[PDB]
Amino acid sequence: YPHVYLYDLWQTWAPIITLEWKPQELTNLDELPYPILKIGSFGRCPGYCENCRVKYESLEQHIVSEKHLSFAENDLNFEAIDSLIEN
Amino acid sequence: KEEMIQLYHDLPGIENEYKLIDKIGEGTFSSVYKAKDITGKITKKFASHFWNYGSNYVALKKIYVTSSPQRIYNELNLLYIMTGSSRVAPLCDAKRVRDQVIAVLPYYPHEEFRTFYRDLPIKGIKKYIWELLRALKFVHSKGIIHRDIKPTNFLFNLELGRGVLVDFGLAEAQMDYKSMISSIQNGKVVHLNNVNGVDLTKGYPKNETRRIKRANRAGTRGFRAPEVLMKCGAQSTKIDIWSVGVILLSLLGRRFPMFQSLDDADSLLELCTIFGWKELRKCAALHGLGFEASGLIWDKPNGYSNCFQVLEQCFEMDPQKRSSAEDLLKTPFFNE
Amino acid sequence: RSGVNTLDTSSSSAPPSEASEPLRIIWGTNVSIQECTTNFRNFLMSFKYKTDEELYYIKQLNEMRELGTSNLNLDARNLLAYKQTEDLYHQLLNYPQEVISIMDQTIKDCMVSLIVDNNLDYDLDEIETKFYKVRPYNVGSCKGMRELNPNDIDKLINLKGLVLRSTPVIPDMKVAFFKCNVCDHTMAVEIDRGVIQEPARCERIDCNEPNSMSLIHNRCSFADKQVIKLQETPDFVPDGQTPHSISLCVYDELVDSCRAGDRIEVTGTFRSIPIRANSRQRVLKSLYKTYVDVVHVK
Ligand SMILES: [Zn+2]
Ligand SMILES: [Zn+2]
Repeated sequence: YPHVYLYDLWQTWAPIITLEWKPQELTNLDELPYPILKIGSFGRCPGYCENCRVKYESLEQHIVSEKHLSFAENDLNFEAIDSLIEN
Repeated sequence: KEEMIQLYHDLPGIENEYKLIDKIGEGTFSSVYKAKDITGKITKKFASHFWNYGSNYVALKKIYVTSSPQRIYNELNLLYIMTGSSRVAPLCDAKRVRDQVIAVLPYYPHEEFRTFYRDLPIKGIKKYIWELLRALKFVHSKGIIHRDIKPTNFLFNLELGRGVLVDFGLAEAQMDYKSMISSIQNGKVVHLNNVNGVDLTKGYPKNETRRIKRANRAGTRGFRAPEVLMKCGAQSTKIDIWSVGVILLSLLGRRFPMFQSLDDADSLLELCTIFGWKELRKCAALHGLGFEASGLIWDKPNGYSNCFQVLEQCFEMDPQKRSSAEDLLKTPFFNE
Repeated sequence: RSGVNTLDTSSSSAPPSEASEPLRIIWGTNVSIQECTTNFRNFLMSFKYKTDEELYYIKQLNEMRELGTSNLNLDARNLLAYKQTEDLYHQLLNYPQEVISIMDQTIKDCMVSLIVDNNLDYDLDEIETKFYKVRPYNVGSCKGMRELNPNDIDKLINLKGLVLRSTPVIPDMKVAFFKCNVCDHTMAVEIDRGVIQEPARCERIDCNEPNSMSLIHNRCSFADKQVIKLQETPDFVPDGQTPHSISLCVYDELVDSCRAGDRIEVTGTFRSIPIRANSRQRVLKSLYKTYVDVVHVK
């Protein structure tokens, strides 16, 4: 049934999928949902630690981790701004 | 209330350096407090700054420890070197500890942007865009692309007419150099054209888009340029001016929820809804990568209009038409 | 925060079930793909041997990429150290089939993220296209082949013994090659759980003759398989118990890696299968035949 996909003229480059049916739920024909903006749609009825490359749910939990503590005492990346600050 | 005590516990130095006045805002990328910046604090160090050229309240920007050292350093260095005048936020100092860091950026009084978004004369918007586009021209003179353009990113104050940039962590530069030294049934491929099903028929064939293209996609949804939406491997400068055009379309339209999009495909569908998918496919093709929108439902030409014309005709998505910042300034906005 | 590409085995194991607050809990098991992959990524990116302070696996992956190796030997004991994998250990022991593919996909994605996030070099197509594999080698202690029960089928175990015999290489089909004897149109079919679905009609619109597909034997694609006869030497021996010899199946790269007389320690999966009563009929015997599938050899 109807759909949309962007791709490459050569197809050497992988494409971008947008398989979409405005009637998603039955994927045949329906009216309740919509993928496009509605002019009046106010609603009216009418983390990840890159420093320690580990997922987490609350910040305080990640602090006590051994990996996080080890970096804190390691002070070797602070030369950058200090060099500019003193200038 | 608890903020002063916790910040003092973490950083005893500020307890003697500043008496924190109060908190003025909480960002998704950092925290902003306002502090009474009168210690010795040589007025020369605090001089030639967009606010009054003196020594007075300085906002403290508490940067989340989660952010990478390289990212925070690029931000804190582009604050220092490339931003010291021309209606930009200057930075004088910063306090660092083992983990967390604070920047010392002079406070700029302002007001919420949702208060005066529908009851402001045209001249105020004219001077607003004048200030923004002057700052944009200075940024391009510096050679950096802001790439994250939104109302919060530029604080404004109507009483004094003050305007300063903020929340610009996603600022980066273009390539700035280009080198060219030289120059029937087979499977699910049958789905529509071959290209539709090449991906499915094989086992996750190739993977280029997110592996060898990988382009750049950072910023806020609904303000991206078509090249970014299409994930092209080369974009020069015009994303910022496209975002500016989006802003002016927002301001000409008295309705708070301009866009509800939260996905790339949804945003592209919104762009096809507002503007013809015919010209969208044209632009995608001429950018150098294919496009195919076979969605039957909702294919009719979109309402284009149903001051306004001159303001709406400046939305050109290819690099062979649009002009520079001073060129947009040339249009009459400076009555007396 | 990294790129991802799904594998064919992952897609096959896609069909989820409900009753798990994450959703996506494979029927019959308790494995959840999202949590397993997240825990594996966290463990891979953060683990030290406690030289005991450095990132243990980050280097190993680095040398792997540098040299071109595609096999990661994983000491199953390590997972008991880290707090997260305390359950992934039992999940790996009980449901090896899905877990191994999950770990393999996670490892490939980890390699891609490692190479890309540091901007080392732009030649990533080779690694993006090649395969990877993980081999556990330190499963917990076992009690001898005699002491396993029928409920222990499709579990992970280890054995020690002496090699006696090894059958020659046996070709194993993977892709069958059919031809239409009236239009020369050729098709390829991929084996599915040991069954090949022969076509019933030429798929050409011009040629639609029924039962015109023939099989060309030499044009198929085959794999490698070998059978090893092992004289086990269990640590604990009950009263009056004598030896026998066990059958091991080795596939792909492990063929020809053992010679008779060698003393080895193997880690593999415990299997079962029924055997045809006679070649003429297609009747099977109720009593099953047991063997082992080799996944690691020390
Ligand atoms: Zn951390
Ligand atoms: Zn035929």
